[PDB]
Amino acid sequence: FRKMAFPSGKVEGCMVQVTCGTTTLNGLWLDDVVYCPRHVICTSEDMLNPNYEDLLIRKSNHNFLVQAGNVQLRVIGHSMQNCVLKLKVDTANPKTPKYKFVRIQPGQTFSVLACYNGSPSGVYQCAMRPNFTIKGSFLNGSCGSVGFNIDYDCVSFCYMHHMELPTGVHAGTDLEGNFYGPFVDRQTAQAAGTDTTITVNVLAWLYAAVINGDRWFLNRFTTTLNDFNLVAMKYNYEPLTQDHVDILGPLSAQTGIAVLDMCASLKELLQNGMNGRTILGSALLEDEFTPFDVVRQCSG
Amino acid sequence: FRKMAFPSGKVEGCMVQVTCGTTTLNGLWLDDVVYCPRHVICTSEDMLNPNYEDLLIRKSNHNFLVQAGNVQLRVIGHSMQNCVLKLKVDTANPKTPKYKFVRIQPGQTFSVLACYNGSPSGVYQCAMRPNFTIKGSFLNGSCGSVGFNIDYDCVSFCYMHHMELPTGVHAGTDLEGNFYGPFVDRQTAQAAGTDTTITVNVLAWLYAAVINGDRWFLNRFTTTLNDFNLVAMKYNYEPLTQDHVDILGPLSAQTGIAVLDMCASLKELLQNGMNGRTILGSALLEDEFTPFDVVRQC
Ligand SMILES: *[C@@H](O)[C@H](C[C@@H]1CCNC1=O)NC(=O)[C@H](CC(C)C)NC(=O)OCC(C)(C)Oc1ccc(F)cc1
Repeated sequence: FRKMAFPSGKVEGCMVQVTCGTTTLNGLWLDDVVYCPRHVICTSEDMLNPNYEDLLIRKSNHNFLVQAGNVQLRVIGHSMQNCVLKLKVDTANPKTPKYKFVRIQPGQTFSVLACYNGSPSGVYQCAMRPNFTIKGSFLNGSCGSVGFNIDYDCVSFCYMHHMELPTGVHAGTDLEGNFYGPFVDRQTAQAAGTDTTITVNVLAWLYAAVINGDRWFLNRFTTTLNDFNLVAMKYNYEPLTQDHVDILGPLSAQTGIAVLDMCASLKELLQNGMNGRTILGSALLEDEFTPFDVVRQCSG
Repeated sequence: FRKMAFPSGKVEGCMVQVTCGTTTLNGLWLDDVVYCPRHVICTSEDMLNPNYEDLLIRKSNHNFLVQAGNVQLRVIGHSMQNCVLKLKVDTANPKTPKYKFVRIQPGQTFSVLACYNGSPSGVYQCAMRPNFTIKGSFLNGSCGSVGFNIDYDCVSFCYMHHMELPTGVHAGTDLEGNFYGPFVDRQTAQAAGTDTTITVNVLAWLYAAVINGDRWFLNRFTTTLNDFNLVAMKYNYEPLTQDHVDILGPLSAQTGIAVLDMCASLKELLQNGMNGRTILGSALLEDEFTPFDVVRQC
């Protein structure tokens, strides 16, 4: 198994650059609106505790330089929605895909199109950690790069990049501008919650192992969801939700292994360790493949 | 540190579907030519010992169905170049990027756009193994998916997918239709030569781990180039050349760790192991990042 990103072309066709003064970051051009992080209006002096509302009142449409490549897009309105700026432009993007804005849950994966100056540089798969950070590869100038999933013709945008935390992990918002996690767009001291292991994804991984014939860890027992959750927390695993149980449905049906029976197998692995054994050729349990990722690869 | 693929849009706009009889795979549509694996012209009974020139002379332009989305492209000509079929169509692709065809060297990396029925499905980074296989993720119908690198505006196509081996690794050709490795496009179980580990890439990745503040594997020892290479060969690592040392200069400068010092750290890891420890998340030494890959992402 490997991290596989979605093809990025439908998102590449939406990337632009947005500049205020000397600050350039990326924006997302859909129909006649460009979405970008509101901290584009900050000077270095405003970043420690910006008054975004006061900073925005000082701005006019003609202060925003929006470019697709070297071609300027004229701004005809502006507004702030939580931590994102929305710039109305006079041209509808002809490459606008079918799209929606979604707010994902921890554990869910998405593709990131890393961009600098409106130009895409790379694409890679990210997992939203339970502490609402991602382990991106984001340099200066990457803000406004987005994360997405593609289903049929439809791009679901779920992430827009805003900042790096002291530990090197990354934080951002959904496309309505609401941060994931307890972070704020100020250049202040912020730390992530201690991270935990994404249980639903480990279970997906165990299902993948079973599909591929590697099933030594299956046992004759079961558990309740509550009993499993109380044990899992003692090993720094996330508790399962009802939604987690539901999204394991398809893999449970494909293997005939009830979700709670797999939980009992995982509980035994946590309590007894691997005893020098491997699963899918690894003594480490993987937690960045979702149930959908596993189906995406195993079955095509 | 993240494996990062090139943005795939310039290649997505070239993918089409090619069908012959009951066989469907992907093709690459550049200007007015579609490139695809020639085994699309095979049936079940053909796959075992296909005399491709014989099978092809018995085909007409009209036996080839090419679809770009919902639109059928009329084939007005065909030819074979090694293991690739070239179908001339009456329409030019306006989305054809600036491109070239290159043959890559073992140890080099590229992005794969995996496709099914002419539709892009996923993108990921691969390395050409020293034994000329690739560790891909390819399923039924993935043939004709391509691998590529992008430099500025220019797409360098280096790989077209043809087959899976019994071990689960993959084999294919350059865009001139010559296989990488000793493989043949017949429906037989084929083994590769013994694989080895790409040493210059492991060193690049260790330098990456250091840059990201991870240096538990470092040491004060050093080694000569020849003595390192003796140990490498013993562990089925590829030789490290002076060109490789030179190529690693920038990473050496940035971290202030001489290449041969990092060679001494790798030698220790080979002889002793990781003793449970991990490097950049991995229990294993990673060898599919090139020096250029590490830099580009730093
Ligand atoms: C694309 O047409 C397809 C891609 C394969 C399918 C699954 N994963 C892939 O990468 N190519 C082939 O199926 C290829 C066609 C030949 C004409 C070159 N053959 C192939 O990949 O065979 C797979 C294999 C596992 C080797 O199956 C076996 C065939 C014969 C045997 F004796 C034993 C196994």
